[PDB]
Amino acid sequence: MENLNMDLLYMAAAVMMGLPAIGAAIGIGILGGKFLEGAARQPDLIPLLRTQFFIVMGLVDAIAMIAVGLGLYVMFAVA
Repeated sequence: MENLNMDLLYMAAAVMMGLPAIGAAIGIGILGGKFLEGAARQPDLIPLLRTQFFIVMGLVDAIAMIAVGLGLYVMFAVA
Protein backbone atom coordinates (compact mmCIF):
# COMPACT_ATOMS: atom_id res chain seq x y z
CA MET A 1 0.00 0.00 0.00
CA GLU A 2 2.45 2.79 1.23
CA ASN A 3 6.00 1.24 1.84
CA LEU A 4 5.29 -2.09 -0.07
CA ASN A 5 4.22 -0.17 -3.31
CA MET A 6 7.50 1.97 -3.02
CA ASP A 7 9.64 -1.29 -2.59
CA LEU A 8 7.88 -2.78 -5.74
CA LEU A 9 8.35 0.42 -7.96
CA TYR A 10 12.06 0.73 -6.86
CA MET A 11 12.92 -3.01 -7.50
CA ALA A 12 11.29 -3.08 -11.04
CA ALA A 13 13.03 0.32 -11.96
CA ALA A 14 16.58 -0.86 -10.85
CA VAL A 15 15.87 -4.28 -12.65
CA MET A 16 14.88 -2.09 -15.75
CA MET A 17 18.16 0.04 -15.26
CA GLY A 18 20.37 -3.17 -15.63
CA LEU A 19 18.22 -4.76 -18.49
CA PRO A 20 20.00 -2.59 -21.34
CA ALA A 21 23.38 -4.38 -20.52
CA ILE A 22 21.77 -7.53 -22.15
CA GLY A 23 19.19 -5.75 -24.52
CA ALA A 24 20.78 -2.53 -26.00
CA ALA A 25 24.40 -3.98 -25.90
CA ILE A 26 23.20 -6.94 -28.15
CA GLY A 27 21.42 -4.05 -30.15
CA ILE A 28 24.66 -2.08 -31.05
CA GLY A 29 27.23 -5.04 -31.07
CA ILE A 30 25.22 -7.95 -32.67
CA LEU A 31 22.42 -5.93 -34.58
CA GLY A 32 25.00 -3.33 -35.86
CA GLY A 33 27.30 -6.31 -36.89
CA LYS A 34 24.35 -8.18 -38.60
CA PHE A 35 23.29 -4.75 -40.19
CA LEU A 36 26.77 -4.39 -41.89
CA GLU A 37 26.55 -8.04 -43.20
CA GLY A 38 23.14 -6.85 -44.71
CA ALA A 39 24.80 -3.69 -46.29
CA ALA A 40 27.57 -5.90 -47.95
CA ARG A 41 24.76 -8.06 -49.61
CA GLN A 42 22.19 -5.25 -50.49
CA PRO A 43 22.26 -1.55 -49.05
CA ASP A 44 18.36 -1.25 -49.17
CA LEU A 45 17.55 -4.78 -47.71
CA ILE A 46 14.51 -5.87 -45.49
CA PRO A 47 16.81 -7.55 -42.70
CA LEU A 48 19.02 -4.32 -43.02
CA LEU A 49 15.92 -2.15 -41.99
CA ARG A 50 15.20 -4.73 -39.12
CA THR A 51 18.85 -4.60 -37.77
CA GLN A 52 19.14 -0.70 -38.15
CA PHE A 53 15.74 -0.31 -36.30
CA PHE A 54 17.34 -2.43 -33.42
CA ILE A 55 20.49 -0.08 -33.42
CA VAL A 56 18.11 2.91 -32.45
CA MET A 57 15.45 0.87 -30.39
CA GLY A 58 18.30 -0.97 -28.47
CA LEU A 59 20.42 2.17 -27.52
CA VAL A 60 17.09 3.99 -26.53
CA ASP A 61 16.31 1.05 -24.07
CA ALA A 62 19.82 2.13 -22.69
CA ILE A 63 19.14 5.98 -22.32
CA ALA A 64 15.43 5.84 -21.03
CA MET A 65 15.68 2.79 -18.60
CA ILE A 66 19.22 3.72 -17.16
CA ALA A 67 18.29 7.43 -16.25
CA VAL A 68 14.64 6.75 -14.94
CA GLY A 69 15.69 3.48 -13.04
CA LEU A 70 19.08 4.71 -11.56
CA GLY A 71 17.11 7.90 -10.54
CA LEU A 72 14.46 5.78 -8.61
CA TYR A 73 17.08 3.31 -7.09
CA VAL A 74 19.02 6.34 -5.60
CA MET A 75 15.76 8.24 -4.43
CA PHE A 76 14.34 5.23 -2.34
CA ALA A 77 17.54 3.44 -0.97
CA VAL A 78 20.15 6.36 -0.70
CA ALA A 79 17.66 9.35 -0.20
